[PDB]
Amino acid sequence: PEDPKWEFPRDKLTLGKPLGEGCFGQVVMAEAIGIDKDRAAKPVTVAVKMLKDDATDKDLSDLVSEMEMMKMIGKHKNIINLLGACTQGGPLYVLVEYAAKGNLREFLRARRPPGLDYSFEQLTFKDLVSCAYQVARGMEYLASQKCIHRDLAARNVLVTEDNVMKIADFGLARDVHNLDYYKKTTNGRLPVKWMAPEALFDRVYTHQSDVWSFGVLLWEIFTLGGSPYPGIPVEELFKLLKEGHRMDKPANCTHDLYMIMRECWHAAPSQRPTFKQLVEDLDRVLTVT
Ligand SMILES: COc1cc(CCc2cnc(Nc3ccc(N4CCC(N5CCN(C)CC5)CC4)c(OC)c3)nc2)cc(OC)c1
Repeated sequence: PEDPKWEFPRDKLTLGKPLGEGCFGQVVMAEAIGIDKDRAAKPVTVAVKMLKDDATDKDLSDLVSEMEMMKMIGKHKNIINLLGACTQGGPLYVLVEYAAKGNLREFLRARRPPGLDYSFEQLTFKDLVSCAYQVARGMEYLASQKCIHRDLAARNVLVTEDNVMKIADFGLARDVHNLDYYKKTTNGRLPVKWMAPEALFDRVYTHQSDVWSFGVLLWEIFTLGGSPYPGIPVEELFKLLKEGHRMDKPANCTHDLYMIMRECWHAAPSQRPTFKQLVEDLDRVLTVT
């Protein structure tokens, strides 16, 4: 179906180097001429999501679905924003802002201290708290647009040239304008190590399950992109979650942040803070630093 305000001229777009592939799409760099409606002459670097070479019928509806979620949500400094789409007379391309510094996971990994006898700017504690705050701000806006992410992890935050956090990947994102929750009812491919028990066991999704994931992102930030539950099979995760295991506090983490972290990991969804609260919380910490 047509949507002319979002539609983009195909001949103004030149596809470039791959950025990586996901579940139902692949991403490439591209040049889009006159994407900046204030400098209609000059080519802008954008990202383009399109179907993969082995794409199913469902992949196509999933990608259209993700494009609609973005149009819905609206613009925010801490969310990756929709720029346009070629939807008519050719393969679906979705045009999206390009984050120059990749995803946060690799970002953090790439700037760990090398070691005394090793090598090939530096991050500070305040930098890490800033990242957490920005993400919290974007999730706060996301939640107030009556939408659930369902895939919040360091790999799904992208970092611009200016070190701005941008939430990405509306692959599992769901509109909850109605009931204000989501029930999966079906089996699927799930980011299991980031997911709250109620979501994992009982398949119930809320802003509050997103909060749990955000807790895990916190852990990822302060370990500078550590993997939760490394090489642990799903059955063991289940066991450890049922048993009430929580992750240990990272070295680079203060007590204050570990409390905000554990707070996100209350068994009862209702006992967890909201994104709004989390912003306040991280604002305070950002201040004392
Ligand atoms: C709803 O949210 C979204 C989000 C997007 C992602 C839109 C988007 C996606 N990516 C980027 N930037 C970017 C920049 C760099 C890299 N890399 C650079 C280092 C590389 N490295 C070198 C050696 N080796 C080959 C592997 C490791 C590979 C990764 C990268 O990989 C992730 C990504 N900006 C925007 C699209 C979308 O379409 C609907 C919707």
